[PDB]
Amino acid sequence: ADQLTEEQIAEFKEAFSLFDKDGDGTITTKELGTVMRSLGQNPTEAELQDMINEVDADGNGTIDFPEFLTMMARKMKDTDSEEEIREAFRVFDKDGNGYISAAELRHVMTNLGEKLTDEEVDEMIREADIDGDGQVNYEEFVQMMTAK
Amino acid sequence: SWAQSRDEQNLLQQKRIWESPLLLAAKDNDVQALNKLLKYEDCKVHQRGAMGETALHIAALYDNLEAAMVLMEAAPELVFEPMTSELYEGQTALHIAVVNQNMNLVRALLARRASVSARATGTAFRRSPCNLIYFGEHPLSFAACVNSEEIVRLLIEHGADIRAQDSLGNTVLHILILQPNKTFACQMYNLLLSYDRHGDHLQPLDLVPNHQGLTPFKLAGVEGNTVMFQHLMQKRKHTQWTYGPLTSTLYDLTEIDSSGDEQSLLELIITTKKREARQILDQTPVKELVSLKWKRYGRPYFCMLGAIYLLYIICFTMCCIYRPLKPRTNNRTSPRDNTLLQQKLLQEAYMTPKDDIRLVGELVTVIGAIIILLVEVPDIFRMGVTRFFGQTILGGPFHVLIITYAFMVLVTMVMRLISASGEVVPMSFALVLGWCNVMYFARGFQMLGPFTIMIQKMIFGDLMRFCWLMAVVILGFASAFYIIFQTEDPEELGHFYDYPMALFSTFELFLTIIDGPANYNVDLPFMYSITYAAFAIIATLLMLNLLIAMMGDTHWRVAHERDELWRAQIVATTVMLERKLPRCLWPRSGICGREYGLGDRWFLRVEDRQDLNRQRIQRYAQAFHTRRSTSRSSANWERLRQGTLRR
Amino acid sequence: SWAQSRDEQNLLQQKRIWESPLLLAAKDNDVQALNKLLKYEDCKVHQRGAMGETALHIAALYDNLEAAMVLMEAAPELVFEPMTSELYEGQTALHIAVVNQNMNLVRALLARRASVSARATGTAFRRSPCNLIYFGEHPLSFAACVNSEEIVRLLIEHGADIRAQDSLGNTVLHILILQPNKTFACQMYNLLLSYDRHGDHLQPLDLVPNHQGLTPFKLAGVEGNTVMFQHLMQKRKHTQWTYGPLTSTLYDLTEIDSSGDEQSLLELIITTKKREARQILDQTPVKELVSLKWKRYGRPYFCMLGAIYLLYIICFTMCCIYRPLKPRTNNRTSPRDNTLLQQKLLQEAYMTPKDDIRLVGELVTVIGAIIILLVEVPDIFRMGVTRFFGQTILGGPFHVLIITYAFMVLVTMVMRLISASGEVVPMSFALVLGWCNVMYFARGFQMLGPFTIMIQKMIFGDLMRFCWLMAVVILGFASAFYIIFQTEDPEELGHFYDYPMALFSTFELFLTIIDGPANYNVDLPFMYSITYAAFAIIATLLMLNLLIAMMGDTHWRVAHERDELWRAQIVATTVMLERKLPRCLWPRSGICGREYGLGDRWFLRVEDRQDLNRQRIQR
Ligand SMILES: [Ca+2]
Ligand SMILES: [Ca+2]
Ligand SMILES: [Ca+2]
Ligand SMILES: [Ca+2]
Ligand SMILES: [Ca+2]
Repeated sequence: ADQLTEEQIAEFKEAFSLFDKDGDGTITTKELGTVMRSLGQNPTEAELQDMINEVDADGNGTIDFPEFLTMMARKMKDTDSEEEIREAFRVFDKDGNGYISAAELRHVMTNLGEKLTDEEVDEMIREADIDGDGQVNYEEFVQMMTAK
Repeated sequence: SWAQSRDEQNLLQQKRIWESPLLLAAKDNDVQALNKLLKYEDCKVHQRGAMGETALHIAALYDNLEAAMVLMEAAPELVFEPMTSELYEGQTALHIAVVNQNMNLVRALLARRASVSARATGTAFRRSPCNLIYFGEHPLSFAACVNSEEIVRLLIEHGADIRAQDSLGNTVLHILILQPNKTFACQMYNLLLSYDRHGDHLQPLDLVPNHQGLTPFKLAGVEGNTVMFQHLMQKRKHTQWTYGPLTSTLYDLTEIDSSGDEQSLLELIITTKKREARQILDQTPVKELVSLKWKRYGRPYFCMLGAIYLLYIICFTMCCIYRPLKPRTNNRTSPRDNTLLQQKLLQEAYMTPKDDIRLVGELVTVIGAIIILLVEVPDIFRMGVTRFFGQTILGGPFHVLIITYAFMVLVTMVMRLISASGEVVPMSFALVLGWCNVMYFARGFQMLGPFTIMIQKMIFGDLMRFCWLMAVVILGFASAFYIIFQTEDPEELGHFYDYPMALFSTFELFLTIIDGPANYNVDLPFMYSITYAAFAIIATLLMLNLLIAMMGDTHWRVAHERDELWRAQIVATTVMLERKLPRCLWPRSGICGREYGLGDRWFLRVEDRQDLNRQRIQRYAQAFHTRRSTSRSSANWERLRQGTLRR
Repeated sequence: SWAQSRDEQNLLQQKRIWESPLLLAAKDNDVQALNKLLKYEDCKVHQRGAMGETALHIAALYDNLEAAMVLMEAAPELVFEPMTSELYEGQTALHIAVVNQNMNLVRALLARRASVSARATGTAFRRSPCNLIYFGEHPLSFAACVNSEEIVRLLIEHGADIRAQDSLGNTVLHILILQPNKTFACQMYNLLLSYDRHGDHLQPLDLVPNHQGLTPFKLAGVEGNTVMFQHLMQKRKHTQWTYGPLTSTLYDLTEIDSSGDEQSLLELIITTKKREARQILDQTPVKELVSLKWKRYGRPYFCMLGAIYLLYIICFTMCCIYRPLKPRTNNRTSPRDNTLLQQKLLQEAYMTPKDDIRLVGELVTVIGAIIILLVEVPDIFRMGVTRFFGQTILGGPFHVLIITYAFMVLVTMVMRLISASGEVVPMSFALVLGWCNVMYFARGFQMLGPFTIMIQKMIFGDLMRFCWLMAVVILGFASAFYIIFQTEDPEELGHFYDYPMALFSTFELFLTIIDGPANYNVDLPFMYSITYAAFAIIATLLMLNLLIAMMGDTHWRVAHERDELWRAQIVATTVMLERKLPRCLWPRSGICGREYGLGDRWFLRVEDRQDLNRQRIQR
């Protein structure tokens, strides 16, 4: 993780929080095991340490968020590098949480005007949201920007 | 005037560079010039700059590595030399190379046994809206904000403690909350706590107050750094079992209750001025809390409180409409029928069994008015005058009406004891302000009173700025009418027989109230028709209908930032009701501890249902894995696109 | 019929090609036609077209390379030949090859010793909204606007200067501002400066004024070409040290103040007519300037000035409401009680100590009335009359109200020296327009007065085009009522006793002011009831309530274009106040120079934060 952007931290931190089931800040064999075999399959509980000790940099038996972050640095995001969508997201995002929300996008459009109805804002977000949390990523926002 | 003297000193610096042979050769890396000038001649290198520089400072400030390395041989001591005076006091060159995010000169400077304990007590380093930064004091704190990890790490390995404090008493942690780049500084906060390996017996660095007594937990709540507030919440929640899609954690609930004297979150939330600090009430352990404080134990004492106020005012009006009255005394209407009045107010007549009933209720209003002042003795004596206005605007902007209600009741209690004549003029103000003061309870009784916020929000601002442009157009035209009907006999058209009523007369034409003066039987002068139609076309056709449209647009710019004001005002109503009410009823909220073997901390549990989000969790698992109105909505995205794009 | 003759001539061009055997063979690349027709016969090839053509022009115009090469042999001299008259004057065939952006005919033509200084002085090239383009006069300027580098480099290398001027005196630099394509012509501006090799004693090409005296910096400020304004600013700012996320810049402040008599930027901006030029005031070295000239040094002199006018009007009304009056003289009420009035205006009575005080304040208003006039004498003796209306509309459209205030004060001064009868009518206009004129200061006190922009924006337009559709529906209906109560005794229903008041009577009903006529005791005629019901459901339910919604719509199409008007108007309040006020107070702003040995120019400085993620993405 030589250089990253704020969004890339913030979304991966949401990933790490979603992946860490007990919120201890670490990842153990029991934790990674169940959520992986929640998704249909089942690794045979030997791949799990082979998952961790492949990536555990200090060998403490846990995966802290920096080890989690440098793993995603090797599973790096694609070549979507710009400058204006970067600037467009800062003007939109008031608190700078990295996730432009419903009421924020209502707020910015209100200062431009055009009187969006509450249902009409929900039609904007639900189509733009790829994974389905009702919030737009930085990665999701550029796909509405470039082409349809 | 103050900003120019700062600026003039800055241009005063550059002339010293452009005249010195040394420092101009130090601004560039003119090593050929720098070699010959130093070793040959006999000149000291203690040439102070205009803001008190040294030549060693300049190479760092214009980020020039190879020049200052030559300076180390000639100058063994100027690393130890701070800067001189009044803007950059004590700023050594170790600070400046850190601010440039590297020079690998921190290698060389710490090779020259440079102190890491210097303090930058200068003017332009203090927290102020004049400055544009706030880096604190110590070089450890300067490396904290530019987010350079190995530069931080190198400094711990040379004996730099983490418990330095500024003049405010802030630690290095408190600096990080105030930095504007939020999530990109969230990572540093975990990094520094890892170097609390020596658990000190005082407190483990996360509890240290400032000079105004604030934890770093509370400090984010004051400034609304929600993302940092989200992160510090993580170390306090304590999760129990999980059940499929269900999860039952257990929140900490210690520094967010009104138990201690510190007041601990909620009074500190409502007493700020910042708008973005109100946002914290959406976050998860707080929004759930005050709902439990309101629906249980908050609402029913509040509604039962206000009904006692309702029977108070009703009891006042009954002892208002019954007053001791005589017929008009012996003086007849001595002005020629321009003086019709008929009672003049009985003097000392109580000798009736009926008025003893009136004697009862008239005392009770006096008794209650004393109690209102007794609540408001300490409030005015402690919370300043302008400090009271800071309390005022957000959630309590009535609070003087209930004071002035207590004046006028005490005036009319005085006024009948001396028994002077003018007793009606307090009785007006003591009546309308009483019934208006029941609108304080519009917050309660349902969410069918956020109007009283908007009618506050709009009576200032909009109506206030509209009042002046009334008050001058009316001031000419009322003065215009007095000139033209000066000549006339006011037995017809008695609007305008004198000047001070003519303003009041004109005021009713402006709001389409009075009939509009016309006689149709006696000819009125020929300047009236030109002036009056010109008055009508502005006042009730241009100006007044402009008010509605100007009221129209301002209704829905604040449609969203109204509803959260209502939910904010309940919390402010809640705590004030708690503080001035004793216990042995509506107990200290949440569930008590240490019967369950946990400790004196008190808790509440929250159940919630997550989701699965199957399409996002595949790509993270494969990162582990080894070797309608659609066209309407998309046009708005196009409208979002075309308005933003370059133009 | 001006533009019709242009189309009339243009079809006549084609027919000559349709009938000349050479020229139609010149339009196509019929080589063997041009092989056979030229060398064999003995015909003169100097056949001019309908608007003055040659054979070489048509081959150039219909992009025909190989036909032109065959024309090189038979025509040693048609290279030097220009086109004839009145729309395309002097446009030689060198120009037309450049407009088609290359043909490598420039290769051929400069091999054929073609001159590069022939000036196209024709009609269809002058700057006008009639033509759809503007390309200057010189063939270098033709290559510059189409953004073709290698042609430009070629033209310098054969002896073309870069300092030619048009009829308007415009350089080739000035032409690049007026192009509609902004960013794709910004690159050319850097390129031509690289060929300014001769350090000239006169000026280094960037300071050359036109016939109305404009540097290319200032002209870009006039036309609102923001991106061009942003890029030319770059050569004048001078950066000092940088410190982490801080930056200490130092803007130049030379041609943007009101120091010289040229006035150089700011009077030029507010006196534009174009809308987009007001956008320049948001750029960084300018917005910082006027905010300093207003927060300091502008606001207290303005508010102290507006307090003085407030004490003036009070002194006027005090000497207005006390007038020399008497009871009615010997003429009793001669009409039968339709003549109630009672005072009639004293003649030459002054002999009280009270009137001495009234004499004092009356002279105060008169002396003040002269002062208003003598300020406005040099104003409209120079700035035309409709030219003053171009000054008027933007931020100072009162400026005749304070003039017509002064005439009404003079007439009532003339009136009481004559001691004539009707002295109440000049006092009327001098009293409304006095108090209405204090609304001029609504720019001040805070941003709690941009109403005076919006109420101006709405009393014109919106009310004004609504006023006629009032003024006819009232005009029938009032005339309808004068017939319908012609029969009746006006002792009851005195609304309509005669036609002239019956208009004004009806006018009170249209705005819902008068109470509406009814008697209930005398049966009023049976056609009134249908007609008056038809009046209400148009006027006070359809017609008037339409105006609120029509007002309601137009309030928020001007949401954004209201706030920038207000900050624009402060600038107009600023510089006018600076121009008429002498010095030794609130000096030429910014930091003085040449004490630091830096120059006679004066400067100012700005710090900021880079927001270093932009530094961090800079990979
Ligand atoms: Ca985990
Ligand atoms: Ca680990
Ligand atoms: Ca957000
Ligand atoms: Ca999403
Ligand atoms: Ca009425």
